[PDB]
Amino acid sequence: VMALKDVLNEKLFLLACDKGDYYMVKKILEENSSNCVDRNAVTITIENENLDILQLLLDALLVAIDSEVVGAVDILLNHAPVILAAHRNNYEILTMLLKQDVSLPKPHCTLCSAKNKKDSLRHSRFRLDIYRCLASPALIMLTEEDPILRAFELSADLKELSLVEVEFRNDYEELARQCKMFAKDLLAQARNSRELEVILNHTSLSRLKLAIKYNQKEFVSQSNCQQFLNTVWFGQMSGYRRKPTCKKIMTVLTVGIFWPVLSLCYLIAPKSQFGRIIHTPFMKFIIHGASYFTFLLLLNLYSLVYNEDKKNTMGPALERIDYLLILWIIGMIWSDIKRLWYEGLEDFLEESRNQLSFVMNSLYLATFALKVVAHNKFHDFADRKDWDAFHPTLVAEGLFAFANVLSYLRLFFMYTTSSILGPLQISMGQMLQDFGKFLGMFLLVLFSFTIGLTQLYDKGGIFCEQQSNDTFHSFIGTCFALFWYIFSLAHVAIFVTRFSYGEELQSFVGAVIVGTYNVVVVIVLTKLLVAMLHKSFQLIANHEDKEWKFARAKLWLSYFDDKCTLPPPFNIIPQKRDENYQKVMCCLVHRYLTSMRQKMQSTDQATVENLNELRQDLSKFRNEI
Amino acid sequence: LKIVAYVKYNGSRPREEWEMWHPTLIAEALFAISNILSSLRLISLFTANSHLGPLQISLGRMLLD
Amino acid sequence: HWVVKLLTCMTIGFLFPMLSIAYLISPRSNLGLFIKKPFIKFICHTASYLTFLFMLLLASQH
Amino acid sequence: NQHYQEVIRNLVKRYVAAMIRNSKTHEGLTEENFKELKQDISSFRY
Amino acid sequence: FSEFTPDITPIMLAAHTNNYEIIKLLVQKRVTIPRPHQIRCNCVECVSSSEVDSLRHSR
Amino acid sequence: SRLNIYKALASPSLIALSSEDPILTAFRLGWELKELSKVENEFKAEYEELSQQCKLFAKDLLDQ
Ligand SMILES: CCCCCCCC/C=C/CCCCCCCC(=O)OC[C@H](CO)OC(=O)CCCCCCCCCCCCCCC
Ligand SMILES: CC(C)CCC[C@@H](C)[C@H]1CC[C@H]2[C@@H]3CC=C4C[C@@H](OC(=O)CCC(=O)O)CC[C@]4(C)[C@H]3CC[C@]12C
Ligand SMILES: [Zn+2]
Repeated sequence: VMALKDVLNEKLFLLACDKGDYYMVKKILEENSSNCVDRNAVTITIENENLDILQLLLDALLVAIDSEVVGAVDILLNHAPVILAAHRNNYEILTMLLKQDVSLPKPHCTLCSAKNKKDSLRHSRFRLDIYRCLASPALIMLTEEDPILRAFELSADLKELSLVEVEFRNDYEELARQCKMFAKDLLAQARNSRELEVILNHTSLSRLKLAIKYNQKEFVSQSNCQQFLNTVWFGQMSGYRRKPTCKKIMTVLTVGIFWPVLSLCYLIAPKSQFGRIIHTPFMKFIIHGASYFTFLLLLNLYSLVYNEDKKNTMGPALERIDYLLILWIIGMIWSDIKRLWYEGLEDFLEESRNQLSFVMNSLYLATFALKVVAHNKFHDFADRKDWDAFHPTLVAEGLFAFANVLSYLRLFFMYTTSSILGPLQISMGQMLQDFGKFLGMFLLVLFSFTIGLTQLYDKGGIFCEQQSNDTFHSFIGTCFALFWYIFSLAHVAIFVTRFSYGEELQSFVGAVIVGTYNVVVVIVLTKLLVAMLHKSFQLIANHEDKEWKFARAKLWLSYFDDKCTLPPPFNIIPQKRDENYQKVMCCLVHRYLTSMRQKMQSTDQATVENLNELRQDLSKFRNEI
Repeated sequence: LKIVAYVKYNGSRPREEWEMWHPTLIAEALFAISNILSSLRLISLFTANSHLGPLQISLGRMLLD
Repeated sequence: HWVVKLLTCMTIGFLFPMLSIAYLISPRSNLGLFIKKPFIKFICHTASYLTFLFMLLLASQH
Repeated sequence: NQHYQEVIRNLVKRYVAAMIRNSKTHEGLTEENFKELKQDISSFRY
Repeated sequence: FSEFTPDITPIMLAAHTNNYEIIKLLVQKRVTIPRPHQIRCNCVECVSSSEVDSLRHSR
Repeated sequence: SRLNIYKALASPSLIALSSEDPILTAFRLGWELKELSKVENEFKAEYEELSQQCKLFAKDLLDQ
């Protein structure tokens, strides 16, 4: 058994101040005329909103703000605190407290390093306390001139701090999310298109481009922002949306088919009726799309018009079709430097479509550089079967075929425009990150079994009709054989594991090693991969609409600039507004305050409760007098 | 097994004539299996990585079923 | 950036034998104290195991 | 041991304070205490 | 600062609130609600309103 | 009766009030309650809940 153990006027004064006692506290003050802890004997009265009793005692501050009692704070102020007030995120006390001049030190030196040596837990906590005060929606509205821009910059600031402060990761990304949701709610108060155009065109579509740079996905997906995008995207052809589905397709096909004419008309008469057609973004996207579709058609026709007598030619000359492809490739390349030069390396390299253009453009230059050199060096007439394995003509055709795969794979970005295949394509893009983690673990398993298998057989391939044991006689051959076992489609037979001359025991051991590899990879690693794709997809499915809309708006904005207007073959050929912004800002800010109050003040319990409090004050006064 | 095989035999013989339970063959098979097992020990170092380590722990937790 | 971390890790791993002999000869020396850091010690152990595996690769090539 | 006890004395003090306020997400009983104040005023009366 | 959009009428707000008693009170006065055009209407007024101010038209 | 006694012993207030060091007591009590669920098969849920309560109390005490 274990025995549990805990390891007069002041009491009359404390009990009196607890429960609505004013006159006989005045009596206790009279008795004392002739700091107790259960506390200054005043904090209890502060939390009870007994201002009359409080005023009598006055004739703590941080506790009053923690209780959000405006009356107590006002009396205490009449008879850092700002940082704690901003934590509570409310307007009345924040306005009153800031009326007196108040400063707040900015966060990061050599001096700060000295403090971190003495106490690092305290140093980290203070920095997070300041940033939580700065990210208060009430404080930004009352202190900042451009609340929308302030929320954009702070949100990007707080996201970076989460990466460095790994242990404070959760707290910081909660503050960044709060900043993003504030700027989106400010935009939702716009009422007409005049206010919408003022907000989204201000410069410190600069605001619209700034949101894309700062990854404001919630801001972009708002209905006001989406409606504004549609008008600019379609431009003067707003009647396109009124046309039926059968009439829409005939308009797109007609514009695409006559793309060479429209691109030529803008070249000679830019100001004509047909010249200005390209200027609207939607038709520019179609013209650029139809230009690329003809480039892929030329590649398909390259083999069809290939003369059979050139298959045995070692130094074939460039055909007319070859000159056409050279013109397109220079056109595609020329547009690439322009985009990179106007934006920068990091912005340009970030998009996957741009990366696929880098590799395929170098491969197209290599095959044509090799083709010209081969025609000038090796022109002999000999059959194909007698050439060297690494002849320049054979190397040129290997690079050309590889670049054709990357040309057709660039069409993935065109699925983003569609509202049916758009969300699905974005969902598949985000699940590719989970595949990379499985590659690291599987790559070590494949390397482990390759070591043992080549040790057992080399002392004593799969691409022949009769597969033999010779696939295990090299490191490269062993890796290829194990690679084709992953599918479970019986690409490689078991007879391969058997030694050619005998080695009865060593043949059985090699078969057991391969059988263990199959169970580990095909039955264990594959099922584990499916388990996470089931888990990750459910989380992704939640934000499917918000992610797709951000990707579509990013793609549309690239066609708003007039820097690149001509298609690739044709491209190679040679205080007044700040005052208006402030007027809209004050309207949006004041609407937000009014709207937000109804969001949380709906039950009205503190109205009837306040009436009951007045009733109790009157009742206590009655008997007391 | 290598020492036993070295002590027992002094002459040379073609491989195709040896019995299946010759000590040398068992030694080579055990060496190959030991190589395979030794290469797999690197999985225990995945715990130090923020990306690979959670996947390694989750895989270990699901092996009971 | 992670490339600098990778370069530092590879540089420390390549020098593990010298650090081991330095610790063996004189722990009082600064080089001997250098290996006592847990992170450098982990890097040295990983480098030694990787060297063992690489030399296992050589035997398989015969 | 003396230093460990001092830190434990303060950690327990903040813990009992913390979860009471975290339990105030459900504390709307202030009005019922207000009635206790009316009862105390009646007791002072008689 | 006006809390409601200028196109809001008392009957429209009452219908938005879905209060049976207030709607019964107002409808006794014989109020009316403007009728909407077709989803694909292409007339002078619709086009003029959409080009002049599309957000207000949609709202 | 055993279940009632062990629920009484695993209250954070009692440990905070009548233990020399609540952290070590919480550790030992949580481990002991965890071992008990494997013996009392019928009442395993309650014992796991009590052990989780002890662990949460220890973590929350550390959090201050
Ligand atoms: C990254 C790490 C992931 C987890 C790794 C461990 C996973 C758990 C399993 C380990 C695999 C153990 C080895 C199993 C295969 C042995 C080789 C083998 O049989 O080769 C044939 C060899 C050669 O013909 O034959 C034998 O070994 C003779 C005995 C065969 C008896 C039949 C099979 C026994 C049951 C095996 C079940 C495997 C799972 C099937 C699920 C549908
Ligand atoms: C398939 C063939 C090429 C062999 C593959 C070997 C890998 C399975 C092993 C070998 C060395 C290992 C690495 C050795 C040391 C580290 C550093 C370790 O982090 C640290 O200690 C430093 C801090 C950091 O960089 O995060 C994280 C795991 C990692 C990358 C290991 C990850 C798994 C690696 C790459
Ligand atoms: Zn109409």
